[PDB]
Amino acid sequence: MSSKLNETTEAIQRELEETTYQFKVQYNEQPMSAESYLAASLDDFKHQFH
Amino acid sequence: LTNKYYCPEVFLDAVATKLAQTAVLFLNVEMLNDFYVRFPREVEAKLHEH
Amino acid sequence: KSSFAKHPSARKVISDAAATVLADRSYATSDGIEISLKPYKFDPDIQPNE
Amino acid sequence: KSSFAKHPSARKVISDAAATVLADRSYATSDGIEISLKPYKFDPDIQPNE
Repeated sequence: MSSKLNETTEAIQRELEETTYQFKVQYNEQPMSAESYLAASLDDFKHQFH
Repeated sequence: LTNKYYCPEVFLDAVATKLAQTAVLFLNVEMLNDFYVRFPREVEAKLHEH
Repeated sequence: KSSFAKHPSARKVISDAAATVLADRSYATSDGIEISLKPYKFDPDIQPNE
Repeated sequence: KSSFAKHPSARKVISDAAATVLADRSYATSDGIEISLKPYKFDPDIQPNE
């Protein structure tokens, strides 16, 4: 395990790189939470109701 | 336009208009749209906390 | 013009919220604009119509 | 077509030099291109001439 630890660590850093890349190209790095989604959709509905 | 060094005014204004327009595109997407999305959430959170 | 004409404290909370969002996006907007301008920094070639 | 048709080692050195330069610059070009395209990902508004 200790031997494989270094190579695994470097590979994990890389896939952290690629996950970050997909986060950049497809969602433009927009942070998201459930509460933000709910609040935004509620305001959309309130504008429609207005 | 070939005597650009004889007419600095018009040359500098052409550069200014071009830079202004493409900067305007990137600005409108990034800053303006992020403001339209993040502003209400920040209002709600900060008002509630106050 | 809004309903928050009175209540200067809450009004300042709103204004400061807008200010903090704009401040958060300011740098990313600026740097992105510089990157988009990188080709016109090298050769801002001017067309006769421009 | 060059004089390095023979000497495949020297030829490989030249080829690898080109490859390592392009590889060094590749990331900055890609990321810069995605950032510059960020406004057209959102609204690739099509003009009648386009």
